[PDB]
Amino acid sequence: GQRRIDAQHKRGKLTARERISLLLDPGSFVESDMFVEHKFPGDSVVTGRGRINGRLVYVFSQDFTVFGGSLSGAHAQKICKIMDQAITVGAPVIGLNDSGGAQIQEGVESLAGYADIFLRNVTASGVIPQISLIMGPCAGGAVYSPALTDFTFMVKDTSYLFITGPDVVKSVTNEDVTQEELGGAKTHTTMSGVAHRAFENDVDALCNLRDFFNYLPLSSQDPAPVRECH
Amino acid sequence: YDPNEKTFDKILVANRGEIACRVIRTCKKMGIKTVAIHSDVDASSVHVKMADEAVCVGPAPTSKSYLNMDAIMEAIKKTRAQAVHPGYGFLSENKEFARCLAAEDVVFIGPDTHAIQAMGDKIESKLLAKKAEVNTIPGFDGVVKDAEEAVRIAREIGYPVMIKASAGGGGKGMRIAWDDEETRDGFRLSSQEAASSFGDDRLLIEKFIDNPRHIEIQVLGDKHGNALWLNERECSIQRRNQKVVEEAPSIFLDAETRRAMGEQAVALARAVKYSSAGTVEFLVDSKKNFYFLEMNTRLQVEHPVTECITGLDLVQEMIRVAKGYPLRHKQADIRINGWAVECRVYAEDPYKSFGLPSIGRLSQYQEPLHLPGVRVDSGIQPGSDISIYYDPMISKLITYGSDRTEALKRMADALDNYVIRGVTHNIALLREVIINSRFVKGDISTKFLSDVYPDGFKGHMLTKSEKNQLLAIASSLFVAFQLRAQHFQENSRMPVIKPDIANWELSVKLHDKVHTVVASNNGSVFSVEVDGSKLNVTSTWNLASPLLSVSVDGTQRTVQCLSREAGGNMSIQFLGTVYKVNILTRLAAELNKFMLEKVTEDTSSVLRSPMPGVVVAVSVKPGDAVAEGQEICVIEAMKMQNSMTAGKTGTVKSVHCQAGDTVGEGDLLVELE
Amino acid sequence: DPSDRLVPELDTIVPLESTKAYNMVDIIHSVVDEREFFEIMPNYAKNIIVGFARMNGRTVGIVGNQPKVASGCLDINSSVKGARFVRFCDAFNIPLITFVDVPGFLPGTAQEYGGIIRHGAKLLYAFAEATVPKVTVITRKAYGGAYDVMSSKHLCGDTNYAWPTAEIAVMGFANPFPAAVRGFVDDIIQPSSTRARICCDLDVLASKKVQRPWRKHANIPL
Ligand SMILES: Nc1ncnc2c1ncn2[C@@H]1O[C@H](COP(=O)(O)OP(=O)(O)OP(=O)(O)O)[C@@H](O)[C@H]1O
Ligand SMILES: *C(=O)CCCC[C@@H]1SC[C@@H]2NC(=O)N[C@@H]21
Ligand SMILES: [Mg+2]
Repeated sequence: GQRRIDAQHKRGKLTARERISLLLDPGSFVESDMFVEHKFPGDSVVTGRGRINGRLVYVFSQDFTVFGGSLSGAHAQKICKIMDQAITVGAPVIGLNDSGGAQIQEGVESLAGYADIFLRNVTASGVIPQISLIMGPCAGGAVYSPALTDFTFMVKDTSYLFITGPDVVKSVTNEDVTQEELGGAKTHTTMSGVAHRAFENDVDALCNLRDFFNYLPLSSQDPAPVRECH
Repeated sequence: YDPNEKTFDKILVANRGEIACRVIRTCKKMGIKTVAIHSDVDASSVHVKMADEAVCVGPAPTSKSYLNMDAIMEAIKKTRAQAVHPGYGFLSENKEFARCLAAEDVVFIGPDTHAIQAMGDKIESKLLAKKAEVNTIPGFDGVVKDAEEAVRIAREIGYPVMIKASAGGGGKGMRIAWDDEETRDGFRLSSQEAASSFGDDRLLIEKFIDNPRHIEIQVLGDKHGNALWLNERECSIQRRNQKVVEEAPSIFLDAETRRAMGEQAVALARAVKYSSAGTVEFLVDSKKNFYFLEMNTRLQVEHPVTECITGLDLVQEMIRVAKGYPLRHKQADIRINGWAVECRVYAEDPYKSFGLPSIGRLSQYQEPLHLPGVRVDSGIQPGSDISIYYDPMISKLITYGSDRTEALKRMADALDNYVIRGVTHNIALLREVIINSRFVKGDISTKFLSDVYPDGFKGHMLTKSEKNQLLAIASSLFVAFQLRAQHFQENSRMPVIKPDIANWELSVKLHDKVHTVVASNNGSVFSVEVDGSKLNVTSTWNLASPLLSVSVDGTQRTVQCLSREAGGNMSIQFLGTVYKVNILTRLAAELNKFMLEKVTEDTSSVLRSPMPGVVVAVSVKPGDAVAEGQEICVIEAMKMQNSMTAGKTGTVKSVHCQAGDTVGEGDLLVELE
Repeated sequence: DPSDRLVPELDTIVPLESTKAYNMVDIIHSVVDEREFFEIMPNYAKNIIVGFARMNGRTVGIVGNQPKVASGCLDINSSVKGARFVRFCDAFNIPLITFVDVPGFLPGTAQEYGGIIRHGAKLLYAFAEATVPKVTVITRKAYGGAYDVMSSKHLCGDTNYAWPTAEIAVMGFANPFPAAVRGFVDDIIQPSSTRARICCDLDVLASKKVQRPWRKHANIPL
């Protein structure tokens, strides 16, 4: 909805399609599974393929805050399908993680989809590069997919990574901690060792993601990339 | 077992354990539908599983499950049970239950309320017995109220004195006094515990018989006025005034004395107008003079053993009597039909105070039902849990035969072939009792355990031949395990070259001695050389079965391998007792000779908790110097209470147990210096 | 030791109350041959149990949860301890047997600061890449992503079984029926028949072969 998009923009965040457009080359995104519904089309994930500086890549983005209620089965099916295509052709996978508007209670055995995604990440490990960019809050088993990828980046002040929420921490261990201290980008980049880099905002993060992707090869079969030298 | 005969269609069993299962089996044999009650803990017990329908009758504790009477009446109303069988204990002697059942149409299988009212206490029961022309213990009738009266009664009834707390029972509120000062102090103290435990506040002074034999007469009565006595029983072997070994045909009594016993018991029962099954107990001196002592108005715990010498079913006869039908057996019909011996297997440690109850879960439980002439009355199964709420009883093992020797041999074989893993039992104590020389001879008394074992049970004092056999079996089993460890499947890439060692030289440490063993293997035969002695051990060498039968020099021996470690420590149950042995190779023994004893602090000065249960109170506080013989705390569990003494002098550094807390087995109660 | 031996003592070992705990080592001893179990790291990270045993004479590796310690919750130490053992067993063609009773992961600021995510991913990876035959039995609980951690059906788990007292749910679905109807467990077996089922499954799975994409080596989240 337009109101949800405006609310997302008010927080200094972009939509999933805007992030995909910024990340990929202009006029190179090809989307897949457009008409897969859960009743809305898209199922809170945008999956497809594109080119960065003329090199093929497969991407998926999440817009739970502005679209969808929680992880259904088709979300995991779309992610698994795009990962299978990437492993078939031999191209890297880039995943923009944003599980803001995802209801933990509204999970109809989404752990099965989580397990399928984990299995595909493990299978693709060492075969194709995998990059994860956490652009929003994340909780539950969804935090394990970025951990299994090769590289993990976060956005400052707008990204989180934690097993259980601060309320559960207060209920169990009886300690007052906020979300920023528990799973903020600074915590995971300075004292936790989970994330690799933190960026000021979404645009800067995507620019650095393109620059970093220029370094990596497309597959383990290919040799290290060689560019023009001066 | 005639199903054409009309009896109750639905029967309720208001009990638990072995007795519930036994009653259910009898009712199934009689074609009666059965319903059983249980607590929340016993939701999967044997009796609830084997009996059609089941109702929860309350939480875990007995006071709110098997004594929460309103729950029982609601269950009966829901299931429309015509009759209830109380078994023994709990509500077997509650007159309020009798009147409550009489209020409704439900008939109570047992003695009428008048009989239990008469046999509710001791003194007026003795009065009515004496009015029935029955020999009784000499003494002074009436209520003792002052120490002066007690000591005077001591003067005119003889120097040995005994103080009894009336009513109650179960081996509590009982003391022997050997002096007038002892008489008065025991009187006041026993009044104190009577106030604390029973609340009757009324005592009895009696003459104490020296070296008595406890003889039971099983009697049956009906509403038609027919009274019968089923032989006798002998239950002298007991500790804490609680029976452990029971013997149906008394070896001490002859025919005419037994007939006198039966006639007197029948007369006493007719005096009470007894109309059910019961047992009357008697004390017999060395001069074959019998004196009355109590009668239980319920089915006895050792009821099955007399069945093995009579052939009739007590529960079936009780049900038929309750229905209204008269007895179909007369005085002349009952005869002795062989020999029978029963042992009560408890979940207690026999090495401490002739029995030390413990809790746990049964990892393995196997019964010797395939052995000839063996009957097991048990209410547990593999996976059963022993709580801190009920009887520590495990089962009853009954062996019947033609005579004494065959029955005792069968009892020993059954005890050897009984598998209990998960708790500590008293099988070793029972086997030592049944193989004792005095027990076989027949000269026993009520204090057999006290005088035969003065300092407490220690185990089996195995002889030289038995020691050699045990060492040979242990060495052979160790070598068998070593040989089995070398059997691998074919690899086809790196073939296994099996070693061809001929003789195994082993060092076996047992108790405190070290023996040298030379073992040789030939097929399934082990030739064992122990300090010059030569033995041959043959068996199937099945290393997975809990029981292992081995033929050592022709003698058949059943052993169990309770534990086994790669370091060589092995626990072997052999002839009832479990022995810990350490078997190593000779080179390993020489190398271990240089190993240090380590800094293991074997300085004692620490008292632990052999009682799992609830500690009632603590008599020490942090900063107290304990003394020898001074009890630290009393722990209640298993329907009894007992206190443990330090046995040494030492200041208490800290106290970890407080009054009303729960302390498990082996936990540190109080640390002393 | 016959491979068809029954274990009736396991029928009532799991307490009905979810709060009450039990000992998994008892179940492991009951299931395995001759009740022999060589435990690894028995005094470190006691909320997980790993070791070597034998079934029908074949060496097997066993991983399970311990509800006695920390209610069976998974933490950093348990994750690493289980992960390395699973990796070693997989590397040398040793079948794996898993007993699952886990409420989730231990919460707190210390666990988050220590990198619980990385070690959880370690355990997921170790269970996921295993190509040896693996048999999983759920005893009481499997909550949240912790169920996915210990060899879920979707990690190429060969055979999965659930006891009648098992329960699988997303959050704190009180019955194993959702997993059964969704195909997450092959059968709901009686506790006393675990040994025979496991032995038959190992016998039929001894010849398992799978093919994976070529690589020099993968990138485990060490
Ligand atoms: N008058 C007595 N003289 C000697 N010993 C006695 C006497 N009365 C009891 N005893 C001893 O105490 C034991 C138990 O006695 P008794 O049956 O009176 O106790 P109880 O606790 O009332 O028993 P129960 O459990 O049958 O109700 C006897 O087996 C015997 O060893
Ligand atoms: C609680 O566990 C009581 C067990 C049954 C009663 C025990 S056993 C038989 C004895 N007779 C009696 O009245 N109490 C004793
Ligand atoms: Mg008595």
